[PDB]
Amino acid sequence: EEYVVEKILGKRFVNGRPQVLVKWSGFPNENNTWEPLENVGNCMKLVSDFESEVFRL
Amino acid sequence: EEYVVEKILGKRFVNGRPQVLVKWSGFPNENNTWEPLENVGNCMKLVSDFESEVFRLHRKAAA
Amino acid sequence: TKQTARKS
Amino acid sequence: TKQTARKS
Repeated sequence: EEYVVEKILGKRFVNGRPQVLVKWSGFPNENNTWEPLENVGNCMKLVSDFESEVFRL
Repeated sequence: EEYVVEKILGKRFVNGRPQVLVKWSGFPNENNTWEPLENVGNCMKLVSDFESEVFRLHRKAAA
Repeated sequence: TKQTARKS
Repeated sequence: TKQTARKS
């Protein structure tokens, strides 16, 4: 029920709630999906990488 | 070993990496710790609450 | 740790 | 929906 994620690409809020943009492993960008932060606890390493990147600039 | 968390209080960057401020369930504030984002995978609901709060404040400030 | 997430 | 986390 969980899929391997390759990269977190973006962050946003929809109706007040935080979401991240997910690039899935073994899938091209056309399959990328905005997921609620609640969904993404098992890839918090990648989330962290993404948040480091935007902080870097 | 994982501990039940009651609330997420804050976020910061330490050497480029994100951390959050954890209030632990059944422990007073004096026991609050800054934990790396990597560590809170199992309390994302609470993390999400915290993010929403921040967003709300930002939006109050911008309006 | 394997990096995974739910789809929704 | 049970909220847990590693300590340091």
